[PDB]
Amino acid sequence: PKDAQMMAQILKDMGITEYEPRVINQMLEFAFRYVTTILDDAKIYSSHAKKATVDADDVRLAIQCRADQSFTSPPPRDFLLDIARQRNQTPLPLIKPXXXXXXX
Amino acid sequence: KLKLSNTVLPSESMKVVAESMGIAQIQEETCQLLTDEVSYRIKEIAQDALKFMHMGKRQKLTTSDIDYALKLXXXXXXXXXXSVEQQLYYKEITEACVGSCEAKRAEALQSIATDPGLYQMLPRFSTFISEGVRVNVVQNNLALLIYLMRMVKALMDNPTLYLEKYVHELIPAVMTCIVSRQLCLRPDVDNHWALRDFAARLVAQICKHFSTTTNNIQSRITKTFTKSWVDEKTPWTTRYGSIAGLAELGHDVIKTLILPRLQQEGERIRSVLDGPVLSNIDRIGADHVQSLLLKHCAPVLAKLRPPPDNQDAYRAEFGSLGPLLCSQVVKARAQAALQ
Amino acid sequence: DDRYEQASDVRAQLKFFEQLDQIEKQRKDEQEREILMRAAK
Amino acid sequence: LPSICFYTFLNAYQGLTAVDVTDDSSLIAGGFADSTVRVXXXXXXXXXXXXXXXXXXXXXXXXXXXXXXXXXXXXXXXXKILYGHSGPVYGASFSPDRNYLLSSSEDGTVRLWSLQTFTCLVGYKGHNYPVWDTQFSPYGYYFVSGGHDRVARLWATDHYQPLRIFAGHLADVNCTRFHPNSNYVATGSADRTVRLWDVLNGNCVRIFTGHKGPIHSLTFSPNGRFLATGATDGRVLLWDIGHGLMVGELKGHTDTVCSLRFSRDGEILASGSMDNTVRLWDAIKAFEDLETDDFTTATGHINLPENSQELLLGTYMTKSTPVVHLHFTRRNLVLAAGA
Amino acid sequence: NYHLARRRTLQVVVSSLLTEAGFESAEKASVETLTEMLQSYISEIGRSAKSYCEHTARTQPTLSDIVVTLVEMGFNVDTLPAYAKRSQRMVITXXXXXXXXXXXXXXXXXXXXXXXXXXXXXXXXXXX
Repeated sequence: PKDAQMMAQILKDMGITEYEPRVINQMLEFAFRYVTTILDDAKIYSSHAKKATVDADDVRLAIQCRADQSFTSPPPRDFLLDIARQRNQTPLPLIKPXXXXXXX
Repeated sequence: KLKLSNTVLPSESMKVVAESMGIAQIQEETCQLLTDEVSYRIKEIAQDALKFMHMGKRQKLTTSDIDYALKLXXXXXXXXXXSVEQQLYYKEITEACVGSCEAKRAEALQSIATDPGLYQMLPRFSTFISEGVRVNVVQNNLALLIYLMRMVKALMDNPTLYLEKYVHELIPAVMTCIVSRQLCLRPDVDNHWALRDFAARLVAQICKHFSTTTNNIQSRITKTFTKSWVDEKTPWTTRYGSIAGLAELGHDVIKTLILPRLQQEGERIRSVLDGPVLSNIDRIGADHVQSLLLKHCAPVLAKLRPPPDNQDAYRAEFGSLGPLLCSQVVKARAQAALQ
Repeated sequence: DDRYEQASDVRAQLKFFEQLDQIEKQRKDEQEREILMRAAK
Repeated sequence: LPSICFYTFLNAYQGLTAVDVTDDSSLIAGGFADSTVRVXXXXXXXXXXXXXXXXXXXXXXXXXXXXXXXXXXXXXXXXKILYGHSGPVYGASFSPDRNYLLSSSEDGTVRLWSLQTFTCLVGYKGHNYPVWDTQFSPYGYYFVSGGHDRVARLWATDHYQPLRIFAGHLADVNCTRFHPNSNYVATGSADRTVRLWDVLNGNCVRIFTGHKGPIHSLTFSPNGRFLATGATDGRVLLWDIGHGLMVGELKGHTDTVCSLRFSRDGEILASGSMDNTVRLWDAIKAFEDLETDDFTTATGHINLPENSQELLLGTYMTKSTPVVHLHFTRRNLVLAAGA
Repeated sequence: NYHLARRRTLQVVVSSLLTEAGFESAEKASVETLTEMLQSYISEIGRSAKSYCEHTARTQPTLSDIVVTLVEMGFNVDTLPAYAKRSQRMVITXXXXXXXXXXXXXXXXXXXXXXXXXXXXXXXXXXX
């Protein structure tokens, strides 16, 4: 229906061409169910703020929590820290026998 | 040169989905920014699954891909079209078309049907193939006939070599193989009926590709076989080839044609059967021809009529079809019971 | 009671590769001694 | 007479990337948790049956005077499937001494597989992330692995700890390959830029300027002097190292340069892209100055049907060129050159 | 496309277990979603045993490994003999299907003329 039109607009905005529509539809339905879980979170933080309404603040802490949940990435500060750690280490010991490659 | 506006779901529909859980009375901008946020995460993940399949190196995106995304001054003398190499390859093709060893035969058949890009050992090949057809129609030799007709079959299935421009010196050789007088010997007319069967089958394979255009195919071959069926005082090889070619054209073709020709050809049957004093060549010929075309025409009226009242259906089919028509209807009911 | 399972032939096979490498390393030390004896020759 | 001869292997799909080294075998990273090995020109070998019994190892050590042929006891087959992963495998290669397979999953895992047991010798991690490229050293005591988390990591044979990190980009590392001498590596990524890297401190020694699309391919030269970097523009950049110069431009592959190879030592490129296209490049380009420019029209292409090209090998030990072809069937196709 | 038949085979197993249950009707999309849940449960077993028997330096996951896996994945294994009375004794096993063939052909010209000419590699086939 209209949701296929929305996805067609998406994949045009994605600029790339070839798919299956079942892939597209299962994208849609899992995405809507993620939206409904956001709505569940809205119910929760409306309940614990003891208000019948859902604020913008409710949306804010819901997306903060779920951005902590399923939106990972490695930090460039942690990248530079690991860089300093391991790139500080310049040991490279070389042995005569080398077929062995393990001590598990 | 491009503008990527935000694909934003209509927030009233989002409130319908929301209050399907029965939440509250919702304001618009909340659901607007919700569609914004979810669209951000979706299109991010869309870029991510693109990074997946552009290292898995397919331009199609499966469910499984996104599942893995959810881990978050005298002129010079001429030169022919051939090479010497490929014309000797052509000579191998021809003498394998002669070929007695059926391994060499099938090798040739596969070599025809699966040399795409050949295209240039086209028409010259097919042209005095058709000329050899004419000369051996004169020579009246079934072996050259079956070799050339299976050769044309293998020509028909080599998918790249398009037939269109070179059609019009081939199809009449097929129909000359259809019509008449394939008479090596009078007790040996038996294989020629199967030759005509195979030929009309080839015509059926032809007709599904070319009559979109100018209607030489359908209109001319149908009116050919029409007035050929009208042709009285002709040998029954002509009648068999005509009616078999019309049979190969399809269900609705026969539904048109053998609707009057049911009882008219039944009149032809009982002109033949209980007919002459003695001509047993023509008797046995036309008799098995009428039998073949009877039970081959049978699935049309089997698909058309229900199989009730075989005594009335024989009256509906001039008697001689009964009960061979009824036996074929029993066979058709058995074939339906096989389903 | 591993009447069902073998549960072997990998670290065992790693020891077999270690045996092959021990044979080749003894051959390499023997080649070192051989060049040393060619020097002693 | 440059000519594409074919091979013929098993027929399936799901192929992801496929790498060979010294011509006797190729590594079809295929079926979404799989690492299949196919053999060229030899029958089969099962060296691990001597390991299957310690007494079989003892009988092998009886022949340990001089018999490496006695090490086999080949009681198994060819075309073997090797899998412990649960990921769509994204990179592989042989050890250059044919001892150590290298599998490079999505899973995060990364596995040196056996060359006699054909099992996972060692299998380990370093990411919770898709691990895109891996590449042995030309000698092979170390190897590199670049992944999703914008790092690039050395590994020993044994050490099971990242010996070095190259976290200098800011997105998915696409390719990462050694220099001819094992000290220097290149790493090209999603953020369009190349970064060269050391062995002793590991800081980003040189940067080659972002070519306008995510990198999918990079090579070095047999003399170890020059670079091809192919990008999603359909466009190859000939780079040099010490001058750090975008020397040469090549285009027309239509947008996904997957397979680059400086061939046998001279500047004779092999190249191939997604749209089933292979170009050679006969372009002897060599200078030394402050700035430079060039022009097109070096060599012409050869095409294919639907089978895009995962990888490629300018033939070690011969003027020849095999490629790997996966949209139909696992058919290594072999072709030549010589202009 | 050709992957799909194993998934519909799992759907057949689903229908067999519903027949052993005794549901006359069903909701089709829910059935197929449960089938997806089943194959993900299979793969969840496989991930668990995968990363669990790499805690040995050797690989091969044995019986007690999978016992600890299923108890880890929440199941009372004591019902497994008794469920045998339901499983292989009240439901008929369905058979698999795979129809693979290798067709024949022959295209015999007579020309090779360069077996392993100058770029010598005895692993090819010169066309014609």
